[PDB]
Amino acid sequence: TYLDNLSITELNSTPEILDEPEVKIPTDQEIMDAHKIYFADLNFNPSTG
Amino acid sequence: TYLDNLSITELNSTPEILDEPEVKIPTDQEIMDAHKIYFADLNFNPSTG
Repeated sequence: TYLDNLSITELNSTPEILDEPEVKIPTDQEIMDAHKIYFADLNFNPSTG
Repeated sequence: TYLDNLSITELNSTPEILDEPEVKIPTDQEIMDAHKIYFADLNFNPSTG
């Protein structure tokens, strides 16, 4: 076999993906339980313990 | 049916003047833990526990 006429041409614009608004927000749900310090607020009632 | 002597009297002298109504007083030395019911008097301080 032999062939003679060859061509490469451009036709369309392919859709290329731009969806990145800094996609990460570092939650890291282990340290949500890292508070461990708390303060109580009471009110005394007389004639009671 | 013949009884030649019989009577009633008044007996108003009442002998409420009596003996000693006081038995020998106890000391209760064995279990004077008979009062384990108690109440505590306390106060409360604000801004702390």
